[PDB]
Amino acid sequence: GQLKKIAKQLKKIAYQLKKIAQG
Amino acid sequence: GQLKKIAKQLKKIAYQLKKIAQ
Amino acid sequence: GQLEEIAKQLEEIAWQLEEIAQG
Amino acid sequence: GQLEEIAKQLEEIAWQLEEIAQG
Repeated sequence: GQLKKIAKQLKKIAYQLKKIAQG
Repeated sequence: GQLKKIAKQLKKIAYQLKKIAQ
Repeated sequence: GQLEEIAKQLEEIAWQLEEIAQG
Repeated sequence: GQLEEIAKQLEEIAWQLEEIAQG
């Protein structure tokens, strides 16, 4: 449960980095 | 034994992000 | 760019974490 | 700013991961 919540956070964070870069 | 090595990699990334943000 | 490459690395780490969390 | 907030998010995930692995 906690590692899965962390992986979901990491994926949201990677989207946010890719968006700072894009738009 | 992967989690500690992941946590260190995340710390290094976060420090690089902080340097970029400067 | 550097942000998109960091993003890709955090995604890969999230997929490692997903493999550990489930099987 | 936003990159620094994200860096703190990553640090906090790293610390939770260290706690997980440490038991």
